[PDB]
Amino acid sequence: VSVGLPNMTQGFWENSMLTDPGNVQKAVCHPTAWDLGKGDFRILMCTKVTMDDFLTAHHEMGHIQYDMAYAAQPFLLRNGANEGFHEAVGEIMSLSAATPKHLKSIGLLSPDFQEDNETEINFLLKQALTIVGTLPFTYMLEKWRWMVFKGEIPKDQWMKKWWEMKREIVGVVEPVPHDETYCDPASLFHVSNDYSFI
Amino acid sequence: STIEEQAKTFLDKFNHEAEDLFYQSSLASWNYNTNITEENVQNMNNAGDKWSAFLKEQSTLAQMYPLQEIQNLTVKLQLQALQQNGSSVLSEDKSKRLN
Amino acid sequence: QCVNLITRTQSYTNSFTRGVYYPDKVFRSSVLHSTQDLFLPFFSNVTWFHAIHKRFDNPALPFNDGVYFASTEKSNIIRGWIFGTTLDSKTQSLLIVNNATNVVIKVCEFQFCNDPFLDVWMESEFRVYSSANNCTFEYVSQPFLMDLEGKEGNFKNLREFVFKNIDGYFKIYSKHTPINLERDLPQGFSALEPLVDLPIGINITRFQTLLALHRSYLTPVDSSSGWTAGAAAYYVGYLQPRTFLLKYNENGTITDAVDCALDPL
Amino acid sequence: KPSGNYNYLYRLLRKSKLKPFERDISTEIYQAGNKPCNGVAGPNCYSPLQSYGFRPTYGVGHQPYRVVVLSFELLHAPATVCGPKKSTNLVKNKCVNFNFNGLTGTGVLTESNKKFLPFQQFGRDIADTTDAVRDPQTLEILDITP
Repeated sequence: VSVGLPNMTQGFWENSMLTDPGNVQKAVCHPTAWDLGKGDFRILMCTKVTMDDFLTAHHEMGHIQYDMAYAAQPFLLRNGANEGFHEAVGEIMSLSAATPKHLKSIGLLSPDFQEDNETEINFLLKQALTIVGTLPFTYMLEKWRWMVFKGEIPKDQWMKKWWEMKREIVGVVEPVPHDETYCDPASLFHVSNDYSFI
Repeated sequence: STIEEQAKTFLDKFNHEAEDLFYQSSLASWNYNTNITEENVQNMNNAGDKWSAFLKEQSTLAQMYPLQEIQNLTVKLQLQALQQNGSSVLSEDKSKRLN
Repeated sequence: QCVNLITRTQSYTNSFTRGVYYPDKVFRSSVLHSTQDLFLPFFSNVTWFHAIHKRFDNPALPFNDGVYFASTEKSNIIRGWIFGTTLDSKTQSLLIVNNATNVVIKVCEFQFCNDPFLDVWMESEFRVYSSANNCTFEYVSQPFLMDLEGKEGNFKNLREFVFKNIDGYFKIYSKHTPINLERDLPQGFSALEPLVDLPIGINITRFQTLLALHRSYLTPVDSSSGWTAGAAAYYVGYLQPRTFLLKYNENGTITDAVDCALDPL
Repeated sequence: KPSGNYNYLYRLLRKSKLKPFERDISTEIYQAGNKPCNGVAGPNCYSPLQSYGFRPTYGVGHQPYRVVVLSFELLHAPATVCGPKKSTNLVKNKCVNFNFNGLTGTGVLTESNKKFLPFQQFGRDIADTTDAVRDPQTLEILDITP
């Protein structure tokens, strides 16, 4: 509401169980959203006292805010413009909550602490380790998957092909060579269940 | 009584019935994620199978509608997302091999 | 169901003195004052429609600007009162039933018989039938007539009513006079009392009355056989707008009325 | 209903534009066009009735609300429906203004002397001046004087 998004249903908060479910009933602890449909949403996690719990909570509220935004649109149109938009708009609300002036305004951070140039440089380096570090890896995975699924490159030319443009495209060399039967870039989680990288 | 009004009422009834089925399936999946039971597994499994059969039926019934006879962008987009092929040319043996 | 309905008679007589009612809700003591309104003329010509009853009669008796109704009866055979304009389930129509339990008053359209009848009885009851029910109204009250079988070795009493339609405020006035004279209307003076006013708003043109006599006990074996062509004495008079002078008592009554257009005296 | 209340139907499409206070109760399968309905048909038979669902978990805009709509009417007829009025206590032997009924009066009140008749409300003299009133609630006769 400091940003400008209005408040929403008061029955949602009791409808979402947030602390540890315990052994009384089996439940997962992955922070997940539930856009059930006609005016009903849930969140699910086990909340602990971590800063990353606050980040994931902001991510979940960004997701559910974007969910209830297009409720007036029909069920076929009750999504984002494409698949990556929803994750992106969750991520920007996730990252924008880590601003210490907001924490000082809301009292999360005491006013005695101050922000310097070197601390900001370290924070930017961590952000580069998280955001721009994964970008060229996602690029070469997407390119290799696109040549694979296009059916253009030969299947048996992969003696060192993925190895060699791992060496020249992103600057990572394998420690041990592998034979033709290996499909290690195709052995990842997303390719194994056909989850795209674009 | 042009084809646009028939497409409109078909889209509306599909939206309502698919909304009900999606609501039931998402509710069952949510309370199963909070409380893991085999009866809940059967619940949203039957709901998802019925919703998959329903979406196949709606796509096949929407195959009659001409996608080039719609000038509204929203109805054209929703029919395009409804007239998807999926298994237009697919042998059952090939489908089960893929699965 | 409906029954034999081709029977008509006629008679003719006069009317001496009756037909004076209170003007409205007002009271005075020993004051002689005048009004100009509807009244039954003194010594006026009336129409004795039918003489005496186990007889059938089917008249089409019209209505115009109020009506004076009079009848003698023991055990109260007369039960039904029907007013209206079309009387064929076309416009709203009056219906008064004066059964010994409670009087029922209902105005709406009705598809009754052209010549309606009510009864056939004992064991079970023959109630109202042969009508349409596409209409809504209600009223119920204590029945107008006094207790049945009010007969002795001599004559007992005579019933009289007047009806007036004005401004959608249908008014009925009545009296039960206990007389021992045994010959038509009695030579004497009395008044008429206001009892019921109904806000309705329906024009009336034709009206009739109903008898609720059991034609038989068993339905198919016995019914009506060789008893028709007649009905009871229920003298009918009309009304004209004229002037009257009335006399009031010390308690407040009406004990003398003199016409204002009869003779030079 | 916790499993969903589907008994609350509503008609999505009517034959023509609605008339003020017009009711559609028939279960006719609404033939939209381009093909006759012919009993039951797939593409163009199109039953227009739709359920409400109505679970207690539904949203604020989706929860079952109950609504009563009221319409009065006036006509050139006696008015059969009105609003009640509460009357204060009545006093005697004081020069007061009063409204015992639709008539409006003013004067000193005194107890009864002359008996009335039950179908009577107004006592008058020979000069058209009202001087006797029966009380509405209590059946007591009162006499007014200027």
